[PDB]
Amino acid sequence: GIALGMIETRGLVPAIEAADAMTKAAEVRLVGRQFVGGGYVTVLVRGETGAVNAAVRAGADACERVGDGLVAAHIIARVHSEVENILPKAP
Amino acid sequence: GIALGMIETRGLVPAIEAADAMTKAAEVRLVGRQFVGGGYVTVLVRGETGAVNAAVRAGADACERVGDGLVAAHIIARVHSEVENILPKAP
Amino acid sequence: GIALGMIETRGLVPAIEAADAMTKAAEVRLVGRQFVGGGYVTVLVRGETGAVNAAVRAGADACERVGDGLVAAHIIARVHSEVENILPKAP
Amino acid sequence: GIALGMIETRGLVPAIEAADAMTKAAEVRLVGRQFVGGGYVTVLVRGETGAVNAAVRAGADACERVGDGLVAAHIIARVHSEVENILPKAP
Amino acid sequence: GIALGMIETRGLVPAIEAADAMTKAAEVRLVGRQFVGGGYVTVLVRGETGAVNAAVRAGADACERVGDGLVAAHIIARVHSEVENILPKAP
Amino acid sequence: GIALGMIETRGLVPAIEAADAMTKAAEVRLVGRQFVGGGYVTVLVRGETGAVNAAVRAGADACERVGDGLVAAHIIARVHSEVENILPKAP
Amino acid sequence: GIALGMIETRGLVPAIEAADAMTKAAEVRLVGRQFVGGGYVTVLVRGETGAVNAAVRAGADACERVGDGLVAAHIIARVHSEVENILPKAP
Amino acid sequence: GIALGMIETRGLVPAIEAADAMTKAAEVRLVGRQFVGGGYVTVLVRGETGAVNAAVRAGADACERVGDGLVAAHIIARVHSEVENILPKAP
Amino acid sequence: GIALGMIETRGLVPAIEAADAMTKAAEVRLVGRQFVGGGYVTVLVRGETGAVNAAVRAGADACERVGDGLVAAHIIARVHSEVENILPKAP
Amino acid sequence: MKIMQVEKTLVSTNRIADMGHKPLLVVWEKPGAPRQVAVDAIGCIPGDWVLCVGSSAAREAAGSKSYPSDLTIIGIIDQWNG
Amino acid sequence: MKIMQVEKTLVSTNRIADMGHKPLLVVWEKPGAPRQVAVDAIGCIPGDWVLCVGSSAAREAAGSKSYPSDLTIIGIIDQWNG
Amino acid sequence: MKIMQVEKTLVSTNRIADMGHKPLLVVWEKPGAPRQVAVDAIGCIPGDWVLCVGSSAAREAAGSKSYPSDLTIIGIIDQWNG
Repeated sequence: GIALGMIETRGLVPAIEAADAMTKAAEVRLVGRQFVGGGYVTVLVRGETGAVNAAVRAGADACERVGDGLVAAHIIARVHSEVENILPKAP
Repeated sequence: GIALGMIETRGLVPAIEAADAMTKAAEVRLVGRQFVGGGYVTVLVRGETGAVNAAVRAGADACERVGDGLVAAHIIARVHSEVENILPKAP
Repeated sequence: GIALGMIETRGLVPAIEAADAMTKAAEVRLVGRQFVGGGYVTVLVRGETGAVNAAVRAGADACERVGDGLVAAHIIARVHSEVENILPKAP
Repeated sequence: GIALGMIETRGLVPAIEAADAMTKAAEVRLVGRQFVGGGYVTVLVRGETGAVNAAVRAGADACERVGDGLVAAHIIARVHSEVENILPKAP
Repeated sequence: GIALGMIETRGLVPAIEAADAMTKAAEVRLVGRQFVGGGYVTVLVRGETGAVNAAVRAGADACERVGDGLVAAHIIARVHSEVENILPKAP
Repeated sequence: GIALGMIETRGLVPAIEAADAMTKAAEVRLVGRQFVGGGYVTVLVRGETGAVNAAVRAGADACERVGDGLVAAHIIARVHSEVENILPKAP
Repeated sequence: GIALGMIETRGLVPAIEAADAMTKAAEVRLVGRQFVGGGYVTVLVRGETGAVNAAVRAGADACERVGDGLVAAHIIARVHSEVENILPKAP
Repeated sequence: GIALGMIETRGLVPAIEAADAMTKAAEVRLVGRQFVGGGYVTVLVRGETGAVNAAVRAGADACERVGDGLVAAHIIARVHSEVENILPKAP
Repeated sequence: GIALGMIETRGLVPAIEAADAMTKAAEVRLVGRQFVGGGYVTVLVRGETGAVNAAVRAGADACERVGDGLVAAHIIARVHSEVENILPKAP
Repeated sequence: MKIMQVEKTLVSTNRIADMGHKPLLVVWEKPGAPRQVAVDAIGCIPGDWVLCVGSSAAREAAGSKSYPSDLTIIGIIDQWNG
Repeated sequence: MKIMQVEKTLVSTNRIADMGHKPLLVVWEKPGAPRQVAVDAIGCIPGDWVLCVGSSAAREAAGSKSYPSDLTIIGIIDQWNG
Repeated sequence: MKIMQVEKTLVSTNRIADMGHKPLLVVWEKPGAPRQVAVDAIGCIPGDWVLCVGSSAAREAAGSKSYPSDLTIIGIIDQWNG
């Protein structure tokens, strides 16, 4: 499982609920949550590409009408190691 | 109990009012308050599902017109363990 | 003195001046000031209900036309202990 | 767990997906699925009232825009034994 | 008792709701539920005339706005034996 | 009694009530009830021609404003044996 | 694999065409076909998530204009065991 | 003869007459007839592709203005085995 | 059976047919028929309240479009003895 | 409002027509208390502990503002143990 | 509502004109209970067990919303045995 | 109005939809008195001495004039000592 999925919302209630939806929907692993600042919360997951696709689709559709909504949802098939040295290995 | 409830407000006066109303309405336990950034405050409580539903409803209506108001209220009955490892265990 | 009063403004000049007005007007005790983030400053006081009512009225009327104004002013008669374990005991 | 929840849809894809949503959202036990005839499929769950409320809410909101939609979603707190002798004990 | 009452609904959620309401309103005994075909479900109860009148009235109004609704309610005080030989004796 | 009478309605409440009306109004023998499918229920009676005429008239007038009404009511004076080998001898 | 995919069509010609297209597109295994009632036919396949996503997409577009069309397509990556006990294990 | 042809109509008179037309027009083998439900009847034939094309053309043109017409007519050149284990080997 | 039911019509054909309808529909006992004069005919029945309600409903609906119609239909739950000494004990 | 438990149902065939089709229920506070009659606005079975409102509010809680009621059952207590 | 049995009738010749022509009845819960007076909205005889509503709803149950009543008899229980 | 002290909270999951989201509270006059249920219009904790209003006025005091209530809590007594 070395594929990446990110969802970014404004507020923390949509972020918790999107992470919950992701983890129940697919077999992906939660590796990080953080506050970008100014009201932005970002959640990241790791898994196979087929699992990450499903997890991000479910999570993006399960946070639209909660709170102020979501800002972004992105899927990356394979990452570079230089980038990998700035991602959290555990929350 | 292992059920979760969250209210997120903009400001801290509505957040304190909502937390007090939560604890007064039902038999729930307060485990976390946090500043998301940019004016957001989130309050989380744990307990049984029937208690938590009532607590979140009462809290959502006790802080609706205090200050700048509330942003979101939400309830989860069953929490994944992957999500549990990003939640506070004490206030 | 176990009653609570809160005033929340935007900026720190109205917060200092409101705290000064509160303490001069009534016999209440300053227990905390904090920055919620994004420009929000909150001031809390403790006292009897009759003192806290007067202090909050004076403080709310003594910060309206200074700076950008105030956001909220709220009075709580009696608090729960679960909430009490998230309030500052001294600034 | 002696409280009832029922959802009835038209088609079997929404029924499977609503049953999945129920079981993931709350701690309820699936006891029956059946074809009324003419395209109607009904799913029933048993649990505590607080669990059944959450399960039926999640299930009803997780079958609205799949297929032909849902027809009904109903919750019963306590049932009579005469009616209990017409409900399925296992699928 | 030897009196008959029937409610016919389109769907199974209104039929279960009506059957429960019948059994809860008065002192009647539930002997038959059946799928007519094309989405129809019929529920029959037996008992004394005064009990059955009340049971059928309460059942008719408990399921009027549940699901797709009800189709017909009816009461019979005296049943011919020729008709009795086409009726169920147990649920 | 070798004359035949048939009534076809949609739903089973009008069919039970029509069969009851036939048997009370005339001296005819009830030989069968069945579900054609799609919501159609058919009731058949056997007797002399003069009895069957009266029975079918009463039964047809006793199911018009109950439920969804009736579809057909027919009387046959004498039947063929080839057709007789597809009729129910008892319900 | 333990991932599930369903297509529901109205008719049997589009359902057979969709099942064939599923099995030809990816590496999935066919476990169930069933008549819901009133003209509905549902087809289910099992496999790995990446295989099932492609299989359901190809099947959904191979039967869109055959016959009376398709009603619903859906993919599930993780199935609860309570739901698993209402699913077919062989065709 | 391992190519497949299907015609689906509404009613059974057009289905018998279409099957008759198929078998007279081409050298194809009748392997199945079934009722999907709700008024749908499906007829399947097996043969070489050149025979199946002619049979399906004749059958589709020989049932258009009989009864309520036909719903679909489809030809498959080569089928998968996973699909083959849900087709009737004889009627 | 000490509850009373009365129907009054104009003419004697509707009165005979209403009495027949009462006696067939419910278990009530016919105690009297009389001519008030001027074209009025009155029919009285005795029974339990639940039987008398059903009997009067059926009888009132079974004389509306026969002859000149009916004038009144009334149900009395319990009667006084002073009034009882002007009622017919048998016809 | 008051906490009461039900005992059985009650049927009266002749009623004011304004009362509609709603059921009636016999309730006490406790075995041996003076029984009363309530309008079943939800649906409950003998032995249940329920919450009963009696006022001008009972009419609005059971139907419309013109309903002839003075005691209505609102909810069922999830756990009481009384 | 409450379950009471009647005892007799009561007549008072000078009355508020708003009370109309409706009868009045004397009721107790049980022999020896403090007697009360009810408005007979159906018609019942001594020894009967009846259902009595007392509220602002009694006025609407007996006539119009402006009737001067605070206890009305609604129905007769088909079998009580109390 | 009457002076009562609270004991605990009460939760019922199936309620009339008209009651909104307001909490409910169990109150007695004194330990051993028959417990009642009130609508918490301010917010109070166990052991408090509070003022309770019960009438047609309780509905207007807790929400709108159509609220289904017959006992509401208005204030908390600053010092009672009773």
